[PDB]
Amino acid sequence: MNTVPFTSAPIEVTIGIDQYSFNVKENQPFHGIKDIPIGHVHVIHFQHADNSSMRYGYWFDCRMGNFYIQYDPKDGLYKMMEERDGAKFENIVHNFKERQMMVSYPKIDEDDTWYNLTEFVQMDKIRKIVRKDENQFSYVDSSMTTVQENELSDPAHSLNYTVINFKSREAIRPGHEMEDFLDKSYYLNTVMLQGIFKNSSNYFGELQFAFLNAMFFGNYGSSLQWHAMIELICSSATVPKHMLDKLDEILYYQIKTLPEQYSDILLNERVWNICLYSSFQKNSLHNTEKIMENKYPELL
Amino acid sequence: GAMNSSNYAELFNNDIKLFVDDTNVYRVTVHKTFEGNVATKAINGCIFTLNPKTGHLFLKIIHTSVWAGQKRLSQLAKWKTAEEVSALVRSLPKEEQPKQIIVTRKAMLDPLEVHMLDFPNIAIRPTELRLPFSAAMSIDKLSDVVMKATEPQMVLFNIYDDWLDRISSYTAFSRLTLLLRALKTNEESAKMILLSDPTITIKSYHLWPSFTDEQWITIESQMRDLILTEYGRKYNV
Ligand SMILES: O=C(O)CCOc1ccccc1
Repeated sequence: MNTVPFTSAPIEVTIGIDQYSFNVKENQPFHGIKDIPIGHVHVIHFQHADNSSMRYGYWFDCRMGNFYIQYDPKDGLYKMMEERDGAKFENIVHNFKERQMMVSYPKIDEDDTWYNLTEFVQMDKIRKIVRKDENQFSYVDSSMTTVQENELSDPAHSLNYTVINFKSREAIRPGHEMEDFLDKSYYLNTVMLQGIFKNSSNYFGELQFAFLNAMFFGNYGSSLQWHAMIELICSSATVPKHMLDKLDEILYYQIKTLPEQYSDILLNERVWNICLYSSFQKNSLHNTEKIMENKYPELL
Repeated sequence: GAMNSSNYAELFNNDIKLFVDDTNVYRVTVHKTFEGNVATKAINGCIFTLNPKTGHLFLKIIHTSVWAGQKRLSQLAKWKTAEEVSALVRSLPKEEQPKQIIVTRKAMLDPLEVHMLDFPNIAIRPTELRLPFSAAMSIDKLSDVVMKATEPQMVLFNIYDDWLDRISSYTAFSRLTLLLRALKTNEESAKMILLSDPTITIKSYHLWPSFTDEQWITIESQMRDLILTEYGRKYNV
């Protein structure tokens, strides 16, 4: 188990840790989160009570170092930092617990939800999408645009998702215009899987990361990417069988976790009707289709 | 963006543009089989591609052989249209290539955009004008060359004859669309209006009769009356 201590909590805030959330009052004696299952990936996110504008947070792998949060009264946000003095860090986190001003990460043992949402999500791939090499953790917020979106304005502060554009030369072989537009299997299998992602694990990892940034931060470009990566698979007549079966599982847990009152803004009706009812893989997403019809029939 | 009547004069500025109409690409007769079924047989079609400033009509004849052994022909027809228009653009010198292509049917947008990926600076747009280019096959000389074709073929015409010697491209386009709307609304009566004086002839290289300026005013009036007459008949007005 790891700990993410907080120096203090000067401003009232809603704090997320993975799929969980809790509130902290202004200047409440709060000193962080204890009992965190070491994983391969985690996210800590924030939405200020006095200004729900800018949700923001930090992706981090507990195995890559000792991380803490400190409020910056100049920039006005909770910042993640890394503590390089391990003995100092053990001195805090073996005490702050001994003071009991930390909340306990509350993992129900039946609940495998977080690795079903992040199995393929990796921190080394996150740091390629979010380029800030001097830190081992990665900042994302509600307003960050994607590299693709920038091509249609601070590149340093962008989300470097893999560009997917169905009406581009990358997607369409000269001489195969109709074929490749109506059946995107070339673009999926040769261009994306073989050429760029190298395997389906890296593809699913970006898809999962995009979903979680859309949900946790309301990041619009992330939502676009999530949907585009689903639509590319569903619009392909030829997809490995392991990939389809795995996609159904991945999407089912995303739909299950989605806040019910957030469906008007996190689900694109066009994409979902195409994937479930019209696409080559309409009959391959059995569990996702079943949760979508019984949870969000209004969208369909 | 989409075209309409606010920015309507723009069609006749100096930026080259091309209307594309695909409504006559895939054409059939609908007939009954020996088992009592109904079956289609394709007949020759055409792509109608028109630069409205110059009157230059690039009429690509679509021979029935292009459909042989193909499925989902209405869908294929849009992609075939897109393929041929892209080829037309590539065959033109750069200073003759359009800056915009306006499609009369929104279903042509994605096929044309995909075939035109090599030309990122050519805008592909729908329009909100209801243009009567489907009635191109009511123009006798166009119909004849389409139905006589035994192979794919590209035929060129100035669809304005010599009118630009005397009137503007705006005025010529208005005359064209009036004639074609009339032919679409009541083809046989519209043809009667045009052919009723056998002493006014069609030049060998023209599509329309050699009317004087005053005769065109009379013809245009008779065409407007035909269209209004049919409206009244249709809606009991
Ligand atoms: O302007 C004219 O009448 C002679 C040129 O006519 C053309 C017609 C179609 C394509 C190219 C030229």
